[PDB]
Amino acid sequence: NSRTVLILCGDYMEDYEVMVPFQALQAFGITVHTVCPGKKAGDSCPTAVHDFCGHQTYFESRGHNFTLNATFDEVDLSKYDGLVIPGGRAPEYLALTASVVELVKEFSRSGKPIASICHGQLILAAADTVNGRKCTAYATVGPSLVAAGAKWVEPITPDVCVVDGSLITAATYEGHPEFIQLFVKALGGKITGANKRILFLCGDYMEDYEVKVPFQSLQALGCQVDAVCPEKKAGDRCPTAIHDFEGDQTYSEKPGHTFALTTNFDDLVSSSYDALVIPGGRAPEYLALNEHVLNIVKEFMNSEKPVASICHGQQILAAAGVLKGRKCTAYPAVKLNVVLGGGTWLEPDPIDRCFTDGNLVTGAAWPGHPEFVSQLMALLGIQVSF
Amino acid sequence: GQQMGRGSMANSRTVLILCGDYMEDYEVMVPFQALQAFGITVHTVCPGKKAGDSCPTAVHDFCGHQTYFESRGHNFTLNATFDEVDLSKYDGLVIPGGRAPEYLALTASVVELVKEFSRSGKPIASICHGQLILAAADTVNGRKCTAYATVGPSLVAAGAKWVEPITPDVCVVDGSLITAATYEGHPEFIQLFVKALGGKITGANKRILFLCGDYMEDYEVKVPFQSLQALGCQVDAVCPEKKAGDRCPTAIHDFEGDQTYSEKPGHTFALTTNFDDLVSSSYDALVIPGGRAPEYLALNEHVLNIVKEFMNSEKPVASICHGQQILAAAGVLKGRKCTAYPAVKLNVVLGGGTWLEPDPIDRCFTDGNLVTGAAWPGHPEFVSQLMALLGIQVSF
Amino acid sequence: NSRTVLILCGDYMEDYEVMVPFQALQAFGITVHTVCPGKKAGDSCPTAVHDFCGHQTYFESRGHNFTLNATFDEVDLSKYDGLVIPGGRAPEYLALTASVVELVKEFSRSGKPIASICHGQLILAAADTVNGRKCTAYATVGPSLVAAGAKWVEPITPDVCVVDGSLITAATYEGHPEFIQLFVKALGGKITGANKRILFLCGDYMEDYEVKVPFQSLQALGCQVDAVCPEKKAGDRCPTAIHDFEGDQTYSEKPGHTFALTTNFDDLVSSSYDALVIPGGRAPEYLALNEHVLNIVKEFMNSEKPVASICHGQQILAAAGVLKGRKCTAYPAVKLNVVLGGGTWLEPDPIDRCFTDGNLVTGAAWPGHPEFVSQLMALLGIQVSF
Repeated sequence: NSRTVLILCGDYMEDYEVMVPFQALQAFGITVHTVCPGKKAGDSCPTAVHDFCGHQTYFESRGHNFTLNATFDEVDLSKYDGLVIPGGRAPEYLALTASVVELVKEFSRSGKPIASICHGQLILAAADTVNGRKCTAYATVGPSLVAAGAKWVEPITPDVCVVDGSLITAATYEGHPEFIQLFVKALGGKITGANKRILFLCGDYMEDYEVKVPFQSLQALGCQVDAVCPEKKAGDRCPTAIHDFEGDQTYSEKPGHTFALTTNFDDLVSSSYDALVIPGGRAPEYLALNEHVLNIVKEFMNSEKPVASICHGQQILAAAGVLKGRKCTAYPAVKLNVVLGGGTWLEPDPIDRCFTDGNLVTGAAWPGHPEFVSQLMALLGIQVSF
Repeated sequence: GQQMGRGSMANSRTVLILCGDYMEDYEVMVPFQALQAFGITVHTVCPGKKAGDSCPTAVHDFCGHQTYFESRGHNFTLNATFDEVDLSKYDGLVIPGGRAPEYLALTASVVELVKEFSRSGKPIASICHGQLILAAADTVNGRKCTAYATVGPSLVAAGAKWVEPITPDVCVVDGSLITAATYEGHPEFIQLFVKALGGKITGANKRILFLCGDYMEDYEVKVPFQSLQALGCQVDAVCPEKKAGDRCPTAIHDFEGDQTYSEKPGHTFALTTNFDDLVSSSYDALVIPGGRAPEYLALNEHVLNIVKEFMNSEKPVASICHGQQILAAAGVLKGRKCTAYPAVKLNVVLGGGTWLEPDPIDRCFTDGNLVTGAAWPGHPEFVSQLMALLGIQVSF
Repeated sequence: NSRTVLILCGDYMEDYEVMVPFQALQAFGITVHTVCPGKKAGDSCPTAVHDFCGHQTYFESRGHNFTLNATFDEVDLSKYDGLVIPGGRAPEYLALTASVVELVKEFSRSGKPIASICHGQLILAAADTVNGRKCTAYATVGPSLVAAGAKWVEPITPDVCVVDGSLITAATYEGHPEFIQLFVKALGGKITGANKRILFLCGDYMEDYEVKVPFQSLQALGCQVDAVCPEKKAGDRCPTAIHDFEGDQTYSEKPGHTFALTTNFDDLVSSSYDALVIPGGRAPEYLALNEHVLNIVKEFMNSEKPVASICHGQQILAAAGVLKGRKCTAYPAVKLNVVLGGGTWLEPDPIDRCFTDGNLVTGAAWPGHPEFVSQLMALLGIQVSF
């Protein structure tokens, strides 16, 4: 009934490509270990934000530091049911690290599932494990996979995934939902109950992980997931903020990935949605002022549909007056808004704790994604069974 | 550093600023330096930190999006230690905004401090997000107050008579409680606090012009400009080829361990009058911020002409840091005495001037009509010496 | 017959204005030493990237850290034939360091050549060594030079250079080609065979040094050098990336100087050039997918004309199929591409070593520009003789 999965990490792997699988898979009940050659449990890796700005290739800036939870030197490969390889700029050097090539060789000859995304596939080409195997990758990776005897599948769109028995591949983090889903299925997983429409209340400078990880995690299960922002329409984008904890008395801020909205705020019917999700960051403080944002929250809470809100997301719940006589957590500073909103505080120590009060699920910040999503799934009647 | 018990004199005051990591860089530095220029001793504390430690600050600006964006501002060095504060010694409390208030508001020792200060009745001036701490200290029930618009629901839930800020410069006073929405309200915010402190301003019916440019230093424009507006001066800012409501990007210059200063983007700065409509003889004084604008401004003939016009008629001219490149190039420093950013001693000496060593770095000097400072730490003496030339006084 | 040259460095000196002469002059056979007061050999200076973006003056971001190879305190000036002084924001504080003014004064009295660029000339004003001498500089440096008695030449375009006897000046890094050439001449050097046409295959996020250093070194020799990028015209620009080694397991990335293309990609005829150069960075991975790019590379390789590729540029050669049975080095990660493209790997140890195999020169990364450009010159019949 359970699984354990290894993620092969390195310096400047793409932030989304490690974090989404890492937390979506934990949310689904699987144990996940992260390793990097040369590093031990509790070391960190810098990450890359790869995005487009209309140049002929992607731009890069720094993402959240990513703290490993395991020690590469001590990994016993027989304890793992599958392997995940994030993209970004880590694979190109990990592909030349003898200890990584050996690990990947060994894991591939066991026949266990390997899910590899974007530049990840370079490590597979170096390990010579793709001969006669069908696979996609970031388009610039295709020549090397071709030269390694792969059956290359040109990614006609950025969300393309390929499955070839135990080999799962994707081109970019845009393919995360099908990529993760195909990997869960490869592990023997069966997903039930995912026929749900979910709405995300987004805004500018919401937190980069706190929108993308729950959004993709729920898509991977099979949910129809929509993202709205007042005054914007489908295909408009929201800048995002990366909040990290770099030793000051509060978090740091830098730009994250831009995030594509999918539907029109004015067009929305709340009745057609099964649940609401509220990312944190700096959008909730201003969304908390929009009446139509408050009306939507009031409708869900009234009708006892699941509402999941994380971190600063609870500022909109408090301002809507829907926290009265309710129990919830939030970012520690947002305890002010919870208590002032008539709510009872649940203490987020450690900061990845999440809580359920009837139809309301709350978390405190991005480390809490596994619990946040898991507890949302329980309210939605979604199960992953092995 | 300041003489730390000076505000105890009868004609003076001591004010405490409640600081924290990622407080808004203007909302700490402008009252920190304006209040000193007005003859007030100011202490700065952060919970869990001591005198001499420093706090990161946030630069909060708008850029076309639905809420502000942020980058790092100047590091701010504390001059007092939080857990040795004797509250009974302070006549006033200032609370900056930015990202510090939300966590300070959940710090028990900070809430204890604002409660205790609140029941004393002495003036509290809180700006932008600072007001979150007041909500948490429960000190606003039935009191009139404004704040950044997003601090609204909290103030209301704490029983405030909330005043939605219609424009970003809105300020509210309810007895000794003074509140502003954003730094755009600094001039009135600071004026109202000075007044609540018993301060009386005389002589401030003056017109003052700032010679601005791209990548001028962020504090060296903002601080003198808003300090002078807080006195009730009409202050205008011009840049060649730009007009009213155009903006200049600014540079944050700080010292971070290398043999010279580092540079990062600062806040954008709005010019107030057209470069070409301006009538320079209608101004009482000239101010020249530093940074990297002066080196290119020093090549503009209209800029040099305005400089010669003021020095000619012996009107007050205040220049700081690199500003003195413009003066040197204008030929107007010949036989004159001044300081500058240390590097700019080259320009001063080459311009026939006599060098006044900026030691310590916050020292400013006056030679007749000419006030000069070396860098942004010198703003208290810099605005003080310009006030004394203009006949402006703040009296307690 | 050789020459030893000193470069007077400081913190926040302009990245191009130290690196370009540092590496061109070594390529030309000259020994170059780099010093900064208060620092010893093996210490580093931060650098500034000064670029234009439509504001009324330049903007600044951080460039590559620069490692000094000599110790200021230990300089014996009678052993240097020439002196170079980079611009940026270092000269303004350098000009008030008494040991720096003394050094320049002593050097100037000897009548030996001094090349000073941009803001560099502030130190000359401070040293009072410009009275009656014809010089240019960055426009904002004019009044100081005039006040020091200079015969000022207002730079009308950013590439203006002036030579007055042993004094060579330039206004900006746009003037590097003539600036460097004039300095080589002042040292008694004679350049022969540089009447060649060279084509740089450029792209977005190519590496900042890897385009600029080889490009401007080739121009300083007298070569006509064109730069092209798919879908772009003469006058278009590419953003560049700065890759530096800052203690992580792979390089960091930050924006570099934007680079102007000189000629239209679509009109281009490959046969009208004598040689090809390919910079590294992140452009090669995407350029390797462009058919016309690969056609240009096959034409040069087939006709056996000199081809010089550095770092990641070899991704393009490899995809072109032209590394089959060839010998070459590349950025270490790029070995995957070399081997999979049928090449024989040459270990770039030390990292600044370059290799020639017939018409093909390869280097591993920017530290290798001295040998990269030296070996290209050898194939083109270009020489610098003293």
